[PDB]
Amino acid sequence: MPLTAVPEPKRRFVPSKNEAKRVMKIVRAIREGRIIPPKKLKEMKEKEKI
Amino acid sequence: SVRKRKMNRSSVGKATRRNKDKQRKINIQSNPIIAANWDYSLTMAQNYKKLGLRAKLQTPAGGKETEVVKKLEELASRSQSEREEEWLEKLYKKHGDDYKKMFFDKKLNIYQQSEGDLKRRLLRWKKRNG
Amino acid sequence: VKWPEYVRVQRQKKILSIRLKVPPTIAQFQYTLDRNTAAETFKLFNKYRPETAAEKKERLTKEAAAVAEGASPKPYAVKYGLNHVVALIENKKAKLVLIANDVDPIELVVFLPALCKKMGVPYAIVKGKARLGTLVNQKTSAVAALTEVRAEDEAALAKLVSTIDANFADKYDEVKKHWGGGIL
Amino acid sequence: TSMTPAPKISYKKGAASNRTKFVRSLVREIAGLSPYERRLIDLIRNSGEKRARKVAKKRLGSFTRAKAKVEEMNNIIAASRRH
Amino acid sequence: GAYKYLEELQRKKQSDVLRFLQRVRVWEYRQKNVIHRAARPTRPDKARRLGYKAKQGFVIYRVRVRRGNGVNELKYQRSLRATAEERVGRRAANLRVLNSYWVNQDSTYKYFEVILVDPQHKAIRRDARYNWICDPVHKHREARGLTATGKKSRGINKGHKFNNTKAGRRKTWKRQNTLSLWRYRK
RNA sequence: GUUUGACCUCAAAUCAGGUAGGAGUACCCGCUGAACUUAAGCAUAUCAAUAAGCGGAGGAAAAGAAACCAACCGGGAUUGCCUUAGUAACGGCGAGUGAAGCGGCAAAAGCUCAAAUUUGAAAUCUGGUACCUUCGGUGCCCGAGUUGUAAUUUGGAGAGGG
RNA sequence: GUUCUUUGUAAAGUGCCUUCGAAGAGUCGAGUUGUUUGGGAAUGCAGCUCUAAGUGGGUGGUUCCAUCUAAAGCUAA
Repeated sequence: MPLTAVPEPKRRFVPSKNEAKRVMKIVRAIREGRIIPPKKLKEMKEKEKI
Repeated sequence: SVRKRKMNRSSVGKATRRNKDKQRKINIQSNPIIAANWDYSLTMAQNYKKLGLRAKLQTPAGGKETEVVKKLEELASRSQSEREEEWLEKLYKKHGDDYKKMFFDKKLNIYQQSEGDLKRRLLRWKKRNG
Repeated sequence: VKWPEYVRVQRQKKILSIRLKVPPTIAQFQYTLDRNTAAETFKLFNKYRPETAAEKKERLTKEAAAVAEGASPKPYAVKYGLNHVVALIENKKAKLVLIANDVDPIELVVFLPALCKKMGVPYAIVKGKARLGTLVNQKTSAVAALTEVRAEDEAALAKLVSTIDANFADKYDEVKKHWGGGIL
Repeated sequence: TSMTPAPKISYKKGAASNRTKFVRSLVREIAGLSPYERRLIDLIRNSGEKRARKVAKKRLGSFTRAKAKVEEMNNIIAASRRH
Repeated sequence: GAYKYLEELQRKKQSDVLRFLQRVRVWEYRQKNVIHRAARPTRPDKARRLGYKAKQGFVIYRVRVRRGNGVNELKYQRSLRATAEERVGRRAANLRVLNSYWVNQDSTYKYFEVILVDPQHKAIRRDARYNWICDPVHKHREARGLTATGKKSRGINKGHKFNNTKAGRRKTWKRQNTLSLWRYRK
């Protein structure tokens, strides 16, 4: 047996909530318009540096 | 003295502050009901017994409804997000009320949540809707 | 010739590393995994680079740019902190624990090979904390573990365990004995 | 009358703790022995616990120190020789 | 975890592993300067439980002091550890001495590893767990014995045994040696 | 491969940005430390854990949330005042030194780390840099960092689930 | 007071059930010389020798009992 009988948490099986927090922070930043999305970042360089 | 002798002799001028009368009489600030009904001629403890309120909960060393009704008058007197709502829409439309099946579903209940969490959140969804 | 102070110090420390008799919990290091098995351990371990800060940032902005406008399994990576590796080992969540031979205070990782032999965790002392660092987005790592694995790499990992058991643990059963560093 | 008070720290005095017993014994085997303990374990096999406790008491602080220490060394011998 | 293995490892100091570690390092520290900076803690476990966080603004300095003191027993009743802490306080005058620990010892020298916080560093000035050291009431805590070892040497604790030095021996002397006279004489 | 590249340690730079010294010093925290004197002449002792010297702080400092006190029908961080009280104890039991608990009162306030895996994801931070509503915020970049920065946890337990 | 923002399956708290569960070493201590205290109980501290344990350990009280949690840190009046 392992040394301690510590019950495994839900978060070790469930998709991570820290990841969900970061994602739902960038979501806000896109609604506000302070992070330009990765799809439009190509379009900003397809028109520029020619 | 050495420094005071020069400062009382110099043309710089003293930084005179007459803040002695302000030390005794400090205006009451935290409650406008008390701020209107506080006799400044009376003391602290006299203004407490005048209003009715107990000033010291321990019995003091030494020898010792007009407004409290107004206080009693003013003292007797969480939504869900777009994604959470749409998630509960999916669960209800696919299952309905079978919470055992609803929580054993890998596709919609991605966070492996209990039955109690689901029935509480769905009733919040149902109260805000029809 | 005349060398600097620090150059003389590290050369003196090098010859001091050889010429002293050393306790057998140390010199259990330097009796380390050979070139072929080390390259073959990394041919597996390189398939599980922890997602670098740039890669994680771009992907989680891809989640935002897609999911906010218009299912995935838990991904597997190597596990790399000493608090976390000695957590994983003793919980028996470790299938291969890689230990660096060169650590700044040696006293840090001295219990680890013998704790791995205790728990039944198939360990390998590999050469270089820099070389462990490369597979893990860090300068140095001291320890690298492989808990869970994709099924394509599972059979290779199990054989990597058996190769390391035969190559490392069987050739170096004498290393629990024998005080190292008696070089004349 | 009494009111059955709340339990404290050293009432469950030294709660067993399976893990720390393991850790102490894990370091004990790895670290080797201190030069006096190295003499002490030779002294049990040759001269016995009599002189072993005598040296241990002079070396350490009190007699209760020497009890726990010679017994500790007797368990080093009991494990190393048999099992 | 990992530090419990370290903690209980460093409790055995004459044990053959730590004997060898201490043999190499005592010589290696002699070859360097008296007060020099450590790249990182040698004992990260004891550093951390004395409050070393491995982040920007946290410094480890290694220090050396001579041992000892009836001319050869004219005493000097301040510790070796407080002497060490003060010397690193002067060479690194921008920092603030947080704590110090023992690392290696010898016939002539006892060694220490002082831990130092940069109160001017912005990674210390934020984070509300460590920005207490930026308050100017901590300018040279080691010079006034406000560190762990200083509070020991002052004899500051609780009880019967420390009555002569519980609020500080100078303070209690001055207080109890004062003819207090009231307006209406007691 | 006699090559190239990771690290580790140690340097330098009128590098970018910071910071330390000196003054004042009543009080406060330390270090260091006498003598005249007083004791019968006098190595103990006394003046005195004083003065002088040296360092270090602030509006207060220090102390402080028990490895505390007690022996009760138990109190409950520290500090300060009255009391204990010239009491207990020390001392050629000489000159002399000399508290503390309790009780009353002033004022009151509590907390934080390290040690058990975030491991379905270093979630943390500094700097540079472009804007903005600038004791800061946001974007991007170089880094620090797994030899451990974040969140959770401190015995009054606490944590994972239901 | 008036007003603009709040969100994300986000952060807590209460009671019960259920499963677990670490606590500061050249440190305590012992000896020792020196200093220091009202501290005779050896009061504190400093140097040097030696140096621990976890149903631990310390401190008190007539077979035992009581009460603390050291060797990490902050905090007004």
